[PDB]
Amino acid sequence: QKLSKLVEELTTSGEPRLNPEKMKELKKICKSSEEQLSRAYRLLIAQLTQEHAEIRLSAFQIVEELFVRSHQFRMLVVSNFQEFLELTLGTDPAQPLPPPREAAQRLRQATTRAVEGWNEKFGEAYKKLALGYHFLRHNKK
Amino acid sequence: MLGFLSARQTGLEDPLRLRRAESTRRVLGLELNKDRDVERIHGGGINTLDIEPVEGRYMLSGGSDGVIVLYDLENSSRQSYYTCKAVCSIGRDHPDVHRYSVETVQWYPHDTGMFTSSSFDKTLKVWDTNTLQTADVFNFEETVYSHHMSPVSTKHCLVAVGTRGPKVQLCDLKSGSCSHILQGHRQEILAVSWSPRYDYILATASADSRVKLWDVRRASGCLITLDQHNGKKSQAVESANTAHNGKVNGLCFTSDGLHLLTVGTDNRMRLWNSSNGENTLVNYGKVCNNSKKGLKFTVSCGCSSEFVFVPYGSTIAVYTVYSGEQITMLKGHYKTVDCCVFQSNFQELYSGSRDCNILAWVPSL
Repeated sequence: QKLSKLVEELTTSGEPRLNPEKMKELKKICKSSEEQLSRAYRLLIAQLTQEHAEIRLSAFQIVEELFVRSHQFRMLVVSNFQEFLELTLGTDPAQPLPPPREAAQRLRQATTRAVEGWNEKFGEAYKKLALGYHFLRHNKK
Repeated sequence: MLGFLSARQTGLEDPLRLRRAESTRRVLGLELNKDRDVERIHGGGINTLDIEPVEGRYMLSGGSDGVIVLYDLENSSRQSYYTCKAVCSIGRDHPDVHRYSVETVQWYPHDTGMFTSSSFDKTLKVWDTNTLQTADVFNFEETVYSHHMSPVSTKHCLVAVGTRGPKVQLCDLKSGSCSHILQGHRQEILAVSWSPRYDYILATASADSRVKLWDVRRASGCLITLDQHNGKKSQAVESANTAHNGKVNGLCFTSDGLHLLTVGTDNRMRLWNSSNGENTLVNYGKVCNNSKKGLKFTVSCGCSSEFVFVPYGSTIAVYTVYSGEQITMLKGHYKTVDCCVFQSNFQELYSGSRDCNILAWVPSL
């Protein structure tokens, strides 16, 4: 719906840059209804699973901004988020063989910095962020 | 439930019902407690955990880095949230620390004053818990994949040790005699386990896909070799009577000791009658293991129904022992899961993993 419209308007790689007005509109829409974000993750898995690395970066940034801002993606990324733990363990680490890793190295660095930020941003009881960061630092950063 | 309380109170049901039924209900509700943590001390993956059989207060933990950590599982703080603090630790600086990965660690049953730990440095060291100094060191000529002391033997104090050699070594802690060997396997022995029922029965599983139960008192070789088919494919035993179609890297007698659960790298678990090794044909489906070393798994105790908790990759799969129904898969680790141990007092599960974490799974509400 409108979630998909905003996802298309933002993830488009023809203008691959962070736009604040669209992101604040998405934040306000997600705050208006929690069900906006539960399908948004499904949209983001579309963008993470897409061929273009810029779309993956855009969907990662959208997920991060919804988790840190909307207060509805927080209840997806810091509660009922084993999907998020597995996507963190599969994104930076090697994709499970035979399927190899398809993201770009700049996207790997961006994910590393996002994990380092989220270690302190929301870690009141979610320590698997830090555990995954340590595993990366000792196995496939 | 209030029906359960009222039934207990009026004697309609034996109080055993409410324990066992409630114990089960608690097991089915196991969920990663973020209201409980275990202090991170391992630099490497946890290969093994062991809660002490008497009083269940302390846990030992063996790491891939060689350190043995000793944790206290009681919430001595007044908060509802606590971290199981690490009491002691055989750290990198201990003179006696293992040199390579600790592969097994075990409390001496009958007393918390001594535990034992075996490693890839080819040693099984016996430790005084109090002074935390080794009391004995047995050296083996090949890397130790697992050992096990009898949970029941008031009489003997043998440790069965499985190494990469094809022979099972029995180490007598009473005057230290590491000569006795059981011979009959053909490749590394990836798992040994004493029977919880019979004082001198030992089951040993090997990479040759065969599992043998031994009466170590006996001078005459294995009692039983477990056979997948029970005889449908029957051959003069030189290569047949394999328990699995891969390596058998796990054993666990069920609580009462009447059945044996083996897991092997054909991605199957089987349930065997430990008296005649017959196969009960419990299905259990597909259980992923591809561990190259022993896989340490447990059963539940004191519930209405017995459960087995098996590492399934990065999760712990819970199955009902006697019917095979997969209860659930507890998903909270990040890398493969190496060991899970069950706390029988409170139906809590602790599981270690290669990601250097020990996660507690406690029943919800």
